[PDB]
Amino acid sequence: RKHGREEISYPDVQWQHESLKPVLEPTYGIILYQEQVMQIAQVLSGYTLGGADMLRRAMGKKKPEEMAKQRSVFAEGAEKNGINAELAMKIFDLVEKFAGYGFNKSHSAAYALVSYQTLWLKAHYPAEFMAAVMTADMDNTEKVV
Amino acid sequence: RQIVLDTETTGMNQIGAHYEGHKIIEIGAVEVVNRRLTGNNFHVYLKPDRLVDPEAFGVHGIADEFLLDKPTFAEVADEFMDYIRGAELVIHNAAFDIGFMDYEFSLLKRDIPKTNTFCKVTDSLAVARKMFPGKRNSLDALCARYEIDNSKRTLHGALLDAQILAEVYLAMTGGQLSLPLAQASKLRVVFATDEEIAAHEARLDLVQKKGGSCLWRA
Amino acid sequence: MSEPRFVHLRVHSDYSMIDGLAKTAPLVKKAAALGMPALAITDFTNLCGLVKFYGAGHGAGIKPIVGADFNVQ
Amino acid sequence: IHDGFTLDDPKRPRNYSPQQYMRSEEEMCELFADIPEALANTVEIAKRCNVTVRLGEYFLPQFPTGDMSTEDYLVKRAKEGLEERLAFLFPDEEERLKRRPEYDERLETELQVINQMGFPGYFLIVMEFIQWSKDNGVPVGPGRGSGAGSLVAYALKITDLDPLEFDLLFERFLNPERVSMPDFDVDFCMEKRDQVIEHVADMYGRDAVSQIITFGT
Repeated sequence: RKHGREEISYPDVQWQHESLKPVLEPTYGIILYQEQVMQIAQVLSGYTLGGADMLRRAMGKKKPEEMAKQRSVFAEGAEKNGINAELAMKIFDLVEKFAGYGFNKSHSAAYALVSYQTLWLKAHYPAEFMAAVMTADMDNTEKVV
Repeated sequence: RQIVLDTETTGMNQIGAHYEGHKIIEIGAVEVVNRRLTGNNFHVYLKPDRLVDPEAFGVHGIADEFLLDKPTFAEVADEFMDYIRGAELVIHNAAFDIGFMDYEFSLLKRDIPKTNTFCKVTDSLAVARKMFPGKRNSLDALCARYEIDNSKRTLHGALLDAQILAEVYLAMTGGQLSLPLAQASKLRVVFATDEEIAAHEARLDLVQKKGGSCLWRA
Repeated sequence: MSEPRFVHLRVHSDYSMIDGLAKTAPLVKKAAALGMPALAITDFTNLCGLVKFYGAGHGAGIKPIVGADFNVQ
Repeated sequence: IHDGFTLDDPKRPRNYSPQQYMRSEEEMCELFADIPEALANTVEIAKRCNVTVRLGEYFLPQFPTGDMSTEDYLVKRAKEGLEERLAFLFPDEEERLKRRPEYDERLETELQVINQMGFPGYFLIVMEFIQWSKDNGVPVGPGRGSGAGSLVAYALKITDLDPLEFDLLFERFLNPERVSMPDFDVDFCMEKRDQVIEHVADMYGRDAVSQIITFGT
């Protein structure tokens, strides 16, 4: 979807809505993150940020009772934003499917920043960065190699 | 009366039943009475019913074609049974030899029970392991330990090991013995005070209110 | 009266490390299977299982009893 | 295994017996049916022993704030920390004005939850600690928990990531609509522990500071 090989939808061909565009913009309509789950509850269905975090938590636990209630809040929240009910619920099913793998963006980002730093240094002055890398794992002969 | 054996075979299975699909080639045992060799050695070679394994061949050398005309376990079943029945069976890695023995016994279909039911099988390795923990307790290891050569001796196979093991066995189980030698009545009962009982009540209240049970108050 | 004539007052969990074997929850569940209302653990020079003892005591309505064993000179 | 010996080693101490199992009440009652006092004294001692340790609930600490609230010290350092970051990110003052409202709204929304949950002293300690170790040569570990979703953490130089740039959410990290602890689980490079132990002892007291054991299992 990034390279134009398939139509981009927000998130699905049928089950998409343009109000999800600001939320799903960075990922080309793909549900990747825990934080996107929370932004969808905020934007689509009028959740507070804290109530949105409570939905993501409830999706981790996967309990029978628990969803039943939020499933209702998510319905009338979308209704309150004028958004179609069947669409709202069919997207909720997809959110919940992909929530299983859904990763913590802030945890990924803190570490990814460090990757980018190692990347930039090596590109601009690997003439030292490399030296540093060697020095760090001097102890390991395999890594040194 | 004490019976010494060591059986080298047509190789072994590394996994599972070391005896399954395999057969005995030579039986070489010495009989030991009052810690001495009478010289009544029972040394026989039997029918392979199969090929000698490359492993066994390298151990002390032996050709399959030599054990072809030689009789099967069925021809010396009674002969060997009476020779060892109701005596002391000292073996190295007893699980190996006994496993083969009982295997062959069942193959005869002669109602002959397992040798371990009428003879006391005792492992020398267990004893050696107790005496020398974490040390190599193989035959050749103990051999070198007590400065016995089993490598430059013409006997290759059972009779070799039997003889050597006998000497080693006796040495370890001789070695030098040792001399060595190796309710009513009145009594106070501090009973908890009323203040301690108040603390107890309060503490049980905590258990019960937080946990939903207290067996002391049940 | 209720049940108690006796409770065990010197017992080690695996947290003693010099000795003991059973983990803390399983020790508590055995005491209860024996119909005992409380439980002393006197681990060797530590309170490592105490936090877990109190969490398990609360959960089961069992009163935890405070103890530990040491060496003197 | 503890002593380093094998079972059948003669040198091994043999102070223990097969009777040292979880005997029942009745089994002990019969073992000592000649000394009933001995059983009964267990019951008695056990009832005299009553220790309250409350668990799972916190105790807070502080920072020299003068005669000021710790709350108010935080409000001050956060507004002014925000000012540093804003001049670094948008060194054009026209842009800083147009881009600013989002940050101020984020800032006070967070500030409300931090102060109403009773956090401010804790975050102050940590931010100062993080700053001092940057000034000096103390490597800080990559980890931030979900702390990258706090723009206040970023403003205060607690973190290194702009959460507003990357749509990072504070409520994963501290949720006001749920008692959410201060799990914030901040790390630093273990090589430079001695330097940090030192600073935080000067700060709070060597006796108020300790390492935490892990385990060999």
